[PDB]
Amino acid sequence: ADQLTEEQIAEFKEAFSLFDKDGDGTITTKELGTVMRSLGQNPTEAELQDMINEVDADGNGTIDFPEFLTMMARKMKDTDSEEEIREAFRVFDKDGNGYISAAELRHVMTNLGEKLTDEEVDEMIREADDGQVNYEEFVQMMTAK
Amino acid sequence: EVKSSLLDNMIGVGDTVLLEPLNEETFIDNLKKRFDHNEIYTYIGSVVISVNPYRSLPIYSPEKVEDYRNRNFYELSPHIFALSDEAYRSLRDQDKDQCILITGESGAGKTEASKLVMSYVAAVCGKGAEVNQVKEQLLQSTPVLEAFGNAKTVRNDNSSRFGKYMDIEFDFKGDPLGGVISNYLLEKSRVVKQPRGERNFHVFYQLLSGASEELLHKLKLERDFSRYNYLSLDSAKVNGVDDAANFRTVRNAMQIVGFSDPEAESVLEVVAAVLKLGNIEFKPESRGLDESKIKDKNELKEICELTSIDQVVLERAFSFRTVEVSTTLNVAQAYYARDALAKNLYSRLFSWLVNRINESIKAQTKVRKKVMGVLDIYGFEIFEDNSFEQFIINYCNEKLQQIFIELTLKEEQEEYIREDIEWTHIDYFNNAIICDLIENNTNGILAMLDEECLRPGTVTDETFLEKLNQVCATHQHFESRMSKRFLNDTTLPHSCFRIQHYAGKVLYQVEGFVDKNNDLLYRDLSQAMWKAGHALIKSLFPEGNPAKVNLKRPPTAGSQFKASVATLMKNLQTKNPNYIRCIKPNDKKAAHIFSESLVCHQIRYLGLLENVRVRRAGYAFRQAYEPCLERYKMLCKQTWPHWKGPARSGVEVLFNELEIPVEEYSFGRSKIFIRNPRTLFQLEDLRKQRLEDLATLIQKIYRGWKCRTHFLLMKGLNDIF
Repeated sequence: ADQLTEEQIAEFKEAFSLFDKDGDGTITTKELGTVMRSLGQNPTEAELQDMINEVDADGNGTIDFPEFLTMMARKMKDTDSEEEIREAFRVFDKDGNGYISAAELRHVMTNLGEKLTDEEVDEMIREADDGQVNYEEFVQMMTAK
Repeated sequence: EVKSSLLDNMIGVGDTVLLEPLNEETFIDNLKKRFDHNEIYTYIGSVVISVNPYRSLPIYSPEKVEDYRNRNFYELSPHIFALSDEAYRSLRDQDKDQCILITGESGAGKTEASKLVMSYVAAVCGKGAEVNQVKEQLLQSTPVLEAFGNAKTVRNDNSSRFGKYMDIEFDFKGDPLGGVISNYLLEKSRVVKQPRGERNFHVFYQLLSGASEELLHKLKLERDFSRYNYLSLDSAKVNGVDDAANFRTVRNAMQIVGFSDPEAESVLEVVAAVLKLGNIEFKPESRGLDESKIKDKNELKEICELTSIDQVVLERAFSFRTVEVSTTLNVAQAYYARDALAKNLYSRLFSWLVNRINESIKAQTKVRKKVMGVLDIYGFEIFEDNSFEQFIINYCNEKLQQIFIELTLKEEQEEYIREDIEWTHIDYFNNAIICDLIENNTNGILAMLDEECLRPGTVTDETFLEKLNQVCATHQHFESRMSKRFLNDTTLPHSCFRIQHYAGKVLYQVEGFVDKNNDLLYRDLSQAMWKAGHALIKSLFPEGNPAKVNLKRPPTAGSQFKASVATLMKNLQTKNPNYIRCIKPNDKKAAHIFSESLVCHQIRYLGLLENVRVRRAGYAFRQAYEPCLERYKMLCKQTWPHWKGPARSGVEVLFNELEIPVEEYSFGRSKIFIRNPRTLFQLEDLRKQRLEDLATLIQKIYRGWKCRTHFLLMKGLNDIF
């Protein structure tokens, strides 16, 4: 009725556990995007904030495992292509070379959408080598799988 | 290549053809909104509007001269480097000749625009150092041209009373050979008479002010403006003008331009003859039908000692006229000749000076040459008291605009046919009715003003105006006190007529039109001056050679211009034209002040809103199907990421997806046409909000990969079972 399967249910607790530290038995609000993303999920912080405002009317940040499960069951059908994320970069390219200016990346990733923080875009950069960045080499990197 | 657009980070609206609604309100408020963000350059199609910042702006960087290198207009924000680029590429690839026409009120930066056009060109033409061997002589020559061609009017303390052309000459490879300077349409009338509050040309006041008494005693002069008729008593010292200093700056500039001190000394002798030549008075001979006669011969004697001419021949010249015999001149006819000899000696010397500079940087070699030139003609003038002088400036601005509004309209109609798009007759303002009203050779003002000066009878200003009133009455662009508007305005007084220009109605005063139009240089004066001992004075008057045909002259003054404006429109047409509309935001030379009042006047003067209606021409936006898709394909989920190819049908199905009506656009054979900007701003807004979803996509995916990678690595290190 989730609708989900056990071998999945195997995969998720492994991840659920180590974020559940207290033994009080739940992950914090802020502990859901990092455990979502940790298993093949790429959710927008808006989607995450929606989820929070749904479960938590308890005035604290707590989530049970079945509601967790039923928070992970629809999102598998939420496919996200690669030629999309490839074009999303090409939109931000002065040329069509495939090399993106490291500044116009920091500018975009920090002025548009769900703004990334100063430390996010620095370490995103140091993972993407070298004044420029081969965003076509960065997408295979993040989408080889 | 590059995939940019001027619509990106657009402050206000860069190309005023995207203006909606198009009224003067929204126009002034857009060159103010931009101005406050230091965006002084704005486009009307291929035209740049330059509002003076009155400071240095960091947009004239070397990184720009390359950012704007070999790029179309829309590919980057508006900037004067986009006009200089079009010019250079057209010069370079088409072997065309380039004229750049700069129009506006003095102080608008027309001196600065031309310096930024030519300093771009030097940076990209490869042979920059050789180019700047020319921009420096043209600079060091400026203070002389100004002294002889600029003057203080009731609104500009340094206004240029002539048309200015300069160019730089390359060969058909790109190697620069030299330059030229041309002078146009000099206000010769200003020498002999000036209005009140205004001032004669600079060089007269610079000479008497800062010539050492020793130098004033070689020329029969004296430091006293109250002693000279061609100079004014009160209006002879200007705020923050040290003519003494300027004279040292004009004496230096000649030295470095290449004047032997004999040459220079013989130049300042002729400024001294002309100044003292207006001191000669005449009185009737024993006089109802009698003759004329000098009053005094002292100042005449000095002129002859100085000029080395023969008093007997000038005495006879100012009084008689040998033609066909030797008829004697009336007193009025004799003053008209003392003046005609003055202004036709100043102009001939100024034009002489210009061609003495060009000898320096004339292109030695006789090979074909391309031209990169700038024409800085003088701004429209609506004064409190408008006279004959302003008539020319405004008639010149009307010839140039009509030539431009039709060229611009011709080329837009020539594009709507390339793309199989229908034409819609633009109910615009045909400027030709005012030109015809003026320069017609039958019912013109010029012809009927000349025709009152050809009468031996007695003709004053009120007969010429009551001539206009008789024949110019029914011309809807001519209104006077007895001619006949249906608007509730106070009636016009006598001795004035008003006509409607493309820049608005201007009220002209008739006092002087007959005197300022008598430019009678009859041969007895050219001949008496060809008999001079002055190597210069005898060189300005070649018709004084008895050998040369005794034919005629330019019979009139308005005639002498209608021909001088004709040779300009005829030269300017043989060239590839681009235009810069230079604008002053404040009279007070202030950096960051913008007066909607003063700028709006210039919006009229420059005729800017007709340019927008003319260049809009129905459809205001057009873009080739390829970039129009690569830019907006991300708006429907059928073009993203591809395609639909090819582009015309991908764009078609894109618009029929955004539910935008079909009346709002049209399909050209290469470009898509959009009528109103309000659509293009809807597409460029959706794009702004779609890209906020592409960023969020990259952001959401980098966060997932960074956390999923941080987790498996971690739980791969669980090998501590």
